[PDB]
Amino acid sequence: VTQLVEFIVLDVDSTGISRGNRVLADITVARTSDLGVNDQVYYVRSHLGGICHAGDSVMGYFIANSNYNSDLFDGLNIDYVPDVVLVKKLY
Amino acid sequence: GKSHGYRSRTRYMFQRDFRKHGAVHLSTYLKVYKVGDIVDIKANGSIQKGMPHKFYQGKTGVVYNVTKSSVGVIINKMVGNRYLEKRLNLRVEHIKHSKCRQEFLERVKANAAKRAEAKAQGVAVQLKRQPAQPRESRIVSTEGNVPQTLAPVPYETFI
Amino acid sequence: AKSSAYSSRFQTPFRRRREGKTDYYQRKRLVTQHKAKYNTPKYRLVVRFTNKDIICQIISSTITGDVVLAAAYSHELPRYGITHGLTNWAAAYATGLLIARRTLQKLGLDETYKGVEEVEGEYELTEAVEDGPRPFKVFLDIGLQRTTTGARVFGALKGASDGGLYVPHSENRFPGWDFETEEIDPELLRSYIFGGHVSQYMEELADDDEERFSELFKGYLADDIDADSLEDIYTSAHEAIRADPAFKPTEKKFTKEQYAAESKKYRQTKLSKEERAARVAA
Amino acid sequence: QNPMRDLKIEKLVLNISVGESGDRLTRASKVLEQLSGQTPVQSKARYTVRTFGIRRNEKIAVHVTVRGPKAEEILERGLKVKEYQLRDRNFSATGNFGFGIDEHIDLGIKYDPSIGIFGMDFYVVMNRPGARVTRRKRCKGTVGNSHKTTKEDTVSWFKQKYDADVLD
RNA sequence: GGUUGCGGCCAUAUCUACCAGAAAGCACCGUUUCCCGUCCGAUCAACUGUAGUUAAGCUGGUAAGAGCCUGACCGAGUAGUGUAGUGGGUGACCAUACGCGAAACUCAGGUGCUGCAAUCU
RNA sequence: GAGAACAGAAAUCUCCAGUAGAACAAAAGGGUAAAAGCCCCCUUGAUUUUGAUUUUCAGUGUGAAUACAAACCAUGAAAGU
RNA sequence: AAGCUCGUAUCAGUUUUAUGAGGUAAAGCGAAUGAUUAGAGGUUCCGGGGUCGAAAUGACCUUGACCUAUUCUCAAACUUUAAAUAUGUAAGAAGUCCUUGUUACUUAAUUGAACGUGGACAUUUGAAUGAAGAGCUUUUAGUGGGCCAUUUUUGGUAAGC
Repeated sequence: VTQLVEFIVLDVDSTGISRGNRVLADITVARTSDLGVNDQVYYVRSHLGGICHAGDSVMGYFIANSNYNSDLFDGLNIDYVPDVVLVKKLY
Repeated sequence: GKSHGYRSRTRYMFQRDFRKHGAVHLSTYLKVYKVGDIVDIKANGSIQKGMPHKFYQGKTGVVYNVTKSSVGVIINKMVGNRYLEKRLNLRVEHIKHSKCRQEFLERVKANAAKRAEAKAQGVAVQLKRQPAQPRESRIVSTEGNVPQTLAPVPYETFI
Repeated sequence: AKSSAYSSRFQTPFRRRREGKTDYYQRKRLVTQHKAKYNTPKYRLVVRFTNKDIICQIISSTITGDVVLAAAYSHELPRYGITHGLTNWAAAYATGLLIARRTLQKLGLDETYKGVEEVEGEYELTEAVEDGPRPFKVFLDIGLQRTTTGARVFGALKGASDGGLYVPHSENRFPGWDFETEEIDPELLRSYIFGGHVSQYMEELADDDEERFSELFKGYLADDIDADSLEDIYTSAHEAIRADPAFKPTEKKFTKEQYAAESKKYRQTKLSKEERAARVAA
Repeated sequence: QNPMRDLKIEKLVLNISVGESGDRLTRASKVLEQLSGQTPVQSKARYTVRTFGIRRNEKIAVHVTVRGPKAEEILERGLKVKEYQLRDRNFSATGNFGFGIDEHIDLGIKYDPSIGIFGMDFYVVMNRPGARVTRRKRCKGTVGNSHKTTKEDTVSWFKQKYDADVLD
């Protein structure tokens, strides 16, 4: 839980699939630390479908800079690993 | 778990002093160390670079190497059944001269002075030192001096 | 209203520090010698500016005390023709020329290493003569002066470099250094050396505000020295320094002991213990 | 004695304690700019209290200092607002005096409804010549006790000029 | 003997309260064109030694002051401690023999000393 | 501690006192005041080549560390680091 | 155990003269630092650890954030001063002094540094006592379960623990 990174959501694009949590809203999200002076925007499907709106602070795992050392993570297909996993909405 | 770090058990030995904190005075740097001089080691707490280990606090060595900021000192340390000859590189704040050697160098000049002076007279060089002798017989004076009588005191509490 | 415990535990700082004169973090880096030299003293050009006076010295280090090798002051310049303005930028250049030609005379490196003489205000430092003795190397000591470009301090440095002393320095704190391009203006630097920045201001204040031209610059009007002749003052002055930087002292009066016979009268003396005990008794 | 032991009005420190940052802070800055004639500097918060609504490093307040002859003229215009009348307070034990007003449209230039209404704090320091020795770099020292300013000396000075009252 | 520049040793030099200082040196002080730096020529920059001052800084003195530093048939040869005994004591611990031996306190005295270069009734 | 509109226990501003009672990524112990803390300006020496030396020690390893030499640079007006 | 080079060599579980280092016993709390046993309130002056939420003006539970008033204690993990016993080095010939040789280091400089030529200082040659010789080397056996006593102590009620 100590690896969570603050994210700021730009908008929510839902695909209309919903099991019990409004499945697969393609959230366009940007980093809290890079929103100020950068132009860098990430693009990710997530289960946080209905509870998320524009300008909300969410927490997330950030795979793009993390060098894990698991043999299970090493035995994957890297180009199928997402850059962002949205974990929970803050406040 | 045990603790055997590089500065363990040095709480009171690397403290600076009482009312002597702050920067060092400039006659520490201006002194001159030539190869072969007898030096003493006392680790300064404020200057962390080039610092002697906690063993060599208080030992005494000989300077063999002189470099920019530091001096090279040899120390005889015992281990097991044998002396070894270990070498250090101490910055000049931690080092200081030994006055026992400095009194030796001026006693040689006095010993050379007495031999050359006694040769002009011709006898009795008399140059070795002698320890404390038992004293000679002498006569004390009771003139204006009566021997005062003492006695043991009784017991009182006054507590 | 200070407790007895407060004065009990009190690191009293060093004597030159609570008086506020000497930085000791700077002094350690200036004094120390590479220990493989064993004796070689590190000579420090000490340039200190008071108001209305300029002090320049060449000193070394010893545990008993610092040893002065040679020194000159701003008030020796009326011997060399400079009367008024003996604390400006230009007189600071003349004093650094005076210590250099003096310390090369008493040392022996006088005939060689003449330095520049046709001075144009261009950054260069002295070069070692082929198959000869090396020039005398003196480092700069500034004390507590804030280092800003165009200062009076580096003018005393420029007189030292032109006199022949080896002083390591850059060209960026001289006046006329440009911020955008990293070059020096040699024409504008040559103005400051001969008092151009003062003689320019004698022009603008003349026609516009006559009221202050009597109050300021009054020594100029008394000797009738106009603005354009100010550049001719220092030009004759630098050649006067090359002739005889011999430092003859003065007579001061009859002797020294007449000075001590005066100053005893005005200082108070300590009372004795029994005279103190008589005052406690009353 | 008299001859150089004289009071003076060393600096005047205008202050506007804006509650929360924003464009309302920058509209307060243009008030001090047209008043003092200089560019004001802005101060940041030290801590986050959250009962006032502030956060750390927010550029919460502005202030500008005025020295020289221009400080006396702004001081005269401020005292006319309160009719040369101050309380038994407003004079510190060090000898300095200050007072705060509100609704700056009552003095000065104009109303100008785009910029709004603001209240200022005026604070005046007092010293004598020779106070350089505490501010300078080389040979720093402290001023002796008989040359220091007191509360009693300022009120004796402030009654003499401007014909004012400490009535409380 | 007094100042100033540069120190050495770093409170016998500091701290608090009042007083005195000729000469010169310092210091306050006057101005903002230029190099330069600030919200503010206050600090630093430059400019004049000019309009003026010992009011401050600085130096010297005084205080049965606070602090600090030396001593002493001061406390005390006491506290502790190294060796020895088929010594005492149910013990706890304590005496002796050959030895080393403090600290707080008490009183008495002290309140910077000096190196280099220059300049001063 | 004493002062300033709204403003109080706590906003911002000012002075006096202030031997570190603060701060220095973290455990505790050292250390530090014109700094080793706070705020600015410039930079990559957190680099290349291999030896000597300290600590645990069998005077082997491993980790960490000190002082140099030969190169190349950073910074500063400079000593230097 | 086999020996080898040498035989007054300078070494020594010691003292003295000189000079270092240390923070335990004792002292101190009217010199800094200082616990303990308990613990009542103040609802966005915080939430820290949760939990449920189609969300946040969002709920519920809890340690509380807060000690908001004073009150004693002394000290292995508190300190200005500081023992005793134990501990490091020096007491010369591989030394001191004149004198001038060496160099690519160093100095403004034949200044320093380092190593030397030639000359001078010997039986008291630089404190005491002792020295069944001093010094170096090769090679291999056994052992790697310990225990007791005075003193200093840690855990423990205490123990032939």
